[PDB]
Amino acid sequence: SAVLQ
Amino acid sequence: SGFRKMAFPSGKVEGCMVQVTCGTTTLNGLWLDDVVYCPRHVICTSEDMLNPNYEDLLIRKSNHNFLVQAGNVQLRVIGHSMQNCVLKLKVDTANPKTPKYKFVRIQPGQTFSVLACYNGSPSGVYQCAMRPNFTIKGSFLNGSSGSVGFNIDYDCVSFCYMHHMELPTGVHAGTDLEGNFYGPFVDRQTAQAAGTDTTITVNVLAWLYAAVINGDRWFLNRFTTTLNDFNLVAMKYNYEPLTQDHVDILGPLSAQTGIAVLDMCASLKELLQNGMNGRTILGSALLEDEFTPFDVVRQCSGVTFQ
Amino acid sequence: SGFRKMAFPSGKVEGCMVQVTCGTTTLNGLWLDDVVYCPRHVICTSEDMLNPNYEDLLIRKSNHNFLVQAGNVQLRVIGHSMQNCVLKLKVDTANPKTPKYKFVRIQPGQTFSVLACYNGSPSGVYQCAMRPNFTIKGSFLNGSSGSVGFNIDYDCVSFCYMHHMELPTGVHAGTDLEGNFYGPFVDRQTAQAAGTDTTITVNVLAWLYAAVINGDRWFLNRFTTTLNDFNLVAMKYNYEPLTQDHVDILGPLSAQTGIAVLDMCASLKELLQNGMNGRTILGSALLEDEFTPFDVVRQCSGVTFQ
Repeated sequence: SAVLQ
Repeated sequence: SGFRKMAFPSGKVEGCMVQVTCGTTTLNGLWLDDVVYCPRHVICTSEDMLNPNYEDLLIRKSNHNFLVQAGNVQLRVIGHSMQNCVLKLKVDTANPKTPKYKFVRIQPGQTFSVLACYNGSPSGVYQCAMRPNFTIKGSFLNGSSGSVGFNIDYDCVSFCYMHHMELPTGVHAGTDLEGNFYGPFVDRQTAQAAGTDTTITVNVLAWLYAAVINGDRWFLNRFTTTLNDFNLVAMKYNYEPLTQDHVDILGPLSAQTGIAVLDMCASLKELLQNGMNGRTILGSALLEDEFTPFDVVRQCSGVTFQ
Repeated sequence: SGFRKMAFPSGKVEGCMVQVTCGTTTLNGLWLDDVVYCPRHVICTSEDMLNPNYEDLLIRKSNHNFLVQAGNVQLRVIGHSMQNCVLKLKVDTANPKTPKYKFVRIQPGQTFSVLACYNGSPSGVYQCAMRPNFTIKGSFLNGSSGSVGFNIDYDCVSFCYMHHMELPTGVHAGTDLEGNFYGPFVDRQTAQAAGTDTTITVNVLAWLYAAVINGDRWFLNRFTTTLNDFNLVAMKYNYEPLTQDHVDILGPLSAQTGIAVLDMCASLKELLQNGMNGRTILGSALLEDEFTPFDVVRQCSGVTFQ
């Protein structure tokens, strides 16, 4: 689950 | 002497960082002339980014939904288009302290400086490399999107990276200033994994040359190697092969230190097959590979940009 | 997330960097309002520096002897002020580019950003920590004399270091901005040696707390230790004593990781007593000590469960 920063 | 992980002067880019706020989302924008570049997920709420609808959320936003703010002044958005994963917000006022700039899409191995920004203010600058799997060992927090990676060339700032997201492993993914991601990554909070990536061989060799200039030369040997027999070994070790080009890029360092490129390759070959024997090179217990041949030249020759 | 040595955005310092030339000596100066600060060894000839009478040498020079170069334009030196080991050259026009500025004196363990400069222009920016022997492990060449070290809080620039000279071991020594050297060094070419370099213990502990956040667990143990029991082991391996203030500073990391500060000290006490080598902490086989606990906390993505 990638994190949009 | 002394050799450190050294970043470009950030003064030219710092004048271009602006705050972009859409709804409650606040992240950074790059203000060049009368266009503002920012990640396209400034329009997303907390709810819709496990799988976001980027062109419906763009429809309901008009020019006035976008707060572009440069320090104490607000910039009037007069138009917005979405190119790939970046928004181009046209503003009424051209940035006055816009520098000579150009947009480049780098290839794996090239190193750039990242101006880490939060809420439109530059927070820190550090150097990164473009890993062959199109990720970067960076250091970003939530709110860092819009930070840009850059190089300084002929008094012209080359913008090459805009930060977007963090992969689950700890590494980071971003786009070029025209909105196309580096690698297969997509701006969504899904399961994405970095691919197999190789230790940049030409950058290790440039680092080895910088050590010899600084006095670290215990790894030098009597031996030479052939280019392709070296390639053999680099193949097995996740070092990707040395081309004739790579030999030509390393030429200037070779001519300065007086050591043939294949003489380093022999030294590097049984750095790989033996290990560093507990010793350090330039203060590192690993083979460091985030130094391009220019990075070594500009730090050892004292190249300044002003 | 991610752990990266970061320097502050250099923009506000770059607007203060000028070139100062006396005779054939050319080095950098910091231009604040109508004063230029530079190392006072700029008034020495090639063979003046062995036993220099700095007061006598200053009599010998007049205003015209000082050529200050501000970017592309020449500045007229209209008088010279000097304090301890720095000159302060009066120029005819105050620097319009001067920022919120403030002169501090840091102590060892603390970190400052260096803007490496040559001929008044920036080469790069990197982060340095003040070694307990009062040297910095920087990256400097001849002509870098005058590059400054700084920190940025809010919008005020804290000037703390001015580079002067390089010791034979490869480390570097300088003065604070009022001209007083850090440590026992003097700006003469005589018999000088860097003191015994010592490992910054509080920074080593933060490094160890940061590895637990990326998942290194093999060095942790059940045991606890008192402050004095740790320091007894800390002599033997050149580790700076761990003061009670250092304990308070590691507190945030203690809270997040759930590991008491004195539990880490036992884990570090055991590492020193073996020389545990080959095993890696954060991918490296050595103990790195130029992250202060603040760097870890600021760069840790965080979250504590209380």
